[PDB]
Amino acid sequence: FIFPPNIKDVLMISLTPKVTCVVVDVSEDDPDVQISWFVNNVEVHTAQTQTHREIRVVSTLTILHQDWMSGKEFKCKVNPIERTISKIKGLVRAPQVYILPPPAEQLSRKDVSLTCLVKGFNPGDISVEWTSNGHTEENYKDTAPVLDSDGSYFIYSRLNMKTSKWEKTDSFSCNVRHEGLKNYYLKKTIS
Amino acid sequence: PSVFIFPPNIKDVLMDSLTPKVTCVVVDVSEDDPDVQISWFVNNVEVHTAQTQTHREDYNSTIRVVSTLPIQHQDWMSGKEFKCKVNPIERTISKIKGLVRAPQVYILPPPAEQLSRKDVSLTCLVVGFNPGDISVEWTSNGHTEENYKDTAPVLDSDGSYLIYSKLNMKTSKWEKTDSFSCNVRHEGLKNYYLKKTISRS
Amino acid sequence: FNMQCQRRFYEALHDPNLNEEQRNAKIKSIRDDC
Ligand SMILES: *[C@@H]1O[C@H](CO[C@@H]2O[C@@H](C)[C@@H](O)[C@@H](O)[C@@H]2O)[C@@H](O[C@@H]2O[C@H](CO)[C@@H](O[C@@H]3O[C@H](CO[C@H]4O[C@H](CO)[C@@H](O)[C@H](O)[C@@H]4O[C@@H]4O[C@H](CO)[C@@H](O)[C@H](O)[C@H]4NC(C)=O)[C@@H](O)[C@H](O[C@H]4O[C@H](CO)[C@@H](O)[C@H](O)[C@@H]4O[C@@H]4O[C@H](CO)[C@@H](O)[C@H](O)[C@H]4NC(C)=O)[C@@H]3O)[C@H](O)[C@H]2NC(C)=O)[C@H](O)[C@H]1NC(C)=O
Repeated sequence: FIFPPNIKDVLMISLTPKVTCVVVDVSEDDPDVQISWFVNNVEVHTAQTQTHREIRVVSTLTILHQDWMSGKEFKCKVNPIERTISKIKGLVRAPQVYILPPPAEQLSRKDVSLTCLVKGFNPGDISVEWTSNGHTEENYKDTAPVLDSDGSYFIYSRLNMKTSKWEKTDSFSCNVRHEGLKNYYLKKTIS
Repeated sequence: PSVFIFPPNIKDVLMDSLTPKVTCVVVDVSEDDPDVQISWFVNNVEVHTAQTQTHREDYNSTIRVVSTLPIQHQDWMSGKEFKCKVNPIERTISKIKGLVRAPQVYILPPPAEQLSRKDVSLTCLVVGFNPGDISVEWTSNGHTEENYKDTAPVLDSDGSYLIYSKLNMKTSKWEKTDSFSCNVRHEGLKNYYLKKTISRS
Repeated sequence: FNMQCQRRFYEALHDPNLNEEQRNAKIKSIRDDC
C-alpha cells in the first residue's frame, strides 16, 4: 500500500511533503524489510524507515513540492513487490467558501457550532483549518469530501466552542488550502 | 468462495412500514458448480422465509449468490443473532448493543453570500448521537426532496457522531416555497423520528 | 500566516521563464530563507 503526500504538506512551502509506503503481511519473527525508493526510475536513499506490528512497515520518503506538482513517479521496491504513485493531472475547480453562523436555537446552549461550508471543488483533496484573531483553533472536526451531483466536491467543517467565546471573540476564520486557489490559500472570516 | 453477512438498513429497522432484511453474500462462485445451499438460523432456530438468487457480476466476470432473509423489527432490536449457513460456511450478525444518545437537529439557512447567486444550499446539522446509524432525508412540506447529499457520520471527541446534509435548490424556489424539513430517524428519538422545519419568510 | 514566502513559492512554481534547474534553486532559496 503506497500513499501520496498530505495535500497541505504539498501546497505549503513551509511544510515537508512525504510519500509513504506501507508493507502489509509481515511477521514479527522475520521483520527485516529492505525497502528501496525511486524518483522517475532513479534510486534515492534518504528514506526514513520505522517498524510497527498488529506487522507492517512504514517507509517515508521526503519529496520536493514541485516534483509532485510536475507529476514525477514515486516507486518503492520491497524485498520483489513494486508500487508506484504520482499526482493525477485532472480537472481543477477552486472551492467556494462560506461560513455559517450557529443555528439560532443553539444560542441558548452552553456550546455553539461554527460551520464552514467549502464546496464546488476539484479534485477532492483539501485542507480546512480554523483561527480566531490569528490564533490557532484546535477544537474542530471535518467531514470527508463528498462528491456532489455536478461532479464537484463539498466538505463541512464544524468548529465547536463555548457560547461565551462566540459572543466575546471578535472574529473567526476558515482557512482553506487547495490547488485551485491563488497561492493555494484562502481565508474567510466572520464577526 | 467466501461469504459475507450484512445488517439491515437502519431506515428499514426504524420504519414499521418497511421490511428490514439481513443479507448473506457468497462471492466468487464457480460456473462449474453453481450449487450453493444457504440456510438461515435465528438464535440457532432455522427459518425458511429467505429469497435466494444468483447474480452475474459483469465487473470482473465472476458469479455471486445472495441470500436475503426478511426479519421482524423487534427481533433485530432485541439483539437476536442471525446466522446463514452456506454449503460448510457460517456467518453470524446481531445488533451492536451500546450507548444510545439521541441527536440534536438544526437547519442552517443559506449563507448570505449565496443569496446573490441563482442556487442556494440548505444545511442540516445533526449532532451528538449514538450509535452512528442514522437516516436523514428532506421534504418540502411533506413532499420528497431529492437533490441532496449527506456526509458519512463522523466521530466527535465527545464520543458521539455528527452528520451534515446539504439540500440544493434554486434561489427562486427557496423564496417561493413555504418551508423545508430535515427529517431524522435514529433509535434515540421518540418514535424513532424527528422533524426540523425552516422557512425563508 | 507567512503570505510572502508562500506567494513567492507560488509565483516561482508557475514562472515560465525558468528551467527545471533554476526553478528548483529558486524554490530551495525561498524554502530555506523562509
Ligand atoms: C469480483 O467483483 C466482486 C465485486 O466487487 C465489488 O464490486 C465492484 C463493482 C467493485 O466496486 C469492487 O471494488 C467491489 O469490491 C468482488 O466481490 C467483493 O469481494 C470483496 C472481498 O475482496 C468483498 O469485500 C468485503 O466487503 C464488505 C463490505 O461489503 C459492502 O461494501 C462493498 C464495497 O466495499 C460492496 O461491494 C458490498 O456489496 C457491500 O455493500 C453492502 O451490501 C449490502 C448487502 O447487499 C447492502 O445492504 C449495503 O447497503 C451495502 N453497503 C455499501 C456501503 O455498499 C466488508 O465488510 C468485508 O470486510 C471484511 O472481510 C475482509 C476479508 O475479505 C476482512 O479483511 C475485513 O477486516 C472484514 O472482516 C470482517 O470483520 C468484521 C468485524 O471486523 C467481522 O464481523 C466479519 O466477520 C469479518 N468478515 C470476514 C470475512 O472475516 C470485505 O471488505 C465485497 O463485499 C465483494 N463485493 C460484492 C458485491 O460481493 C470479487 O472479489 C471480485 N472477484 C475477484 C476475483 O476479484
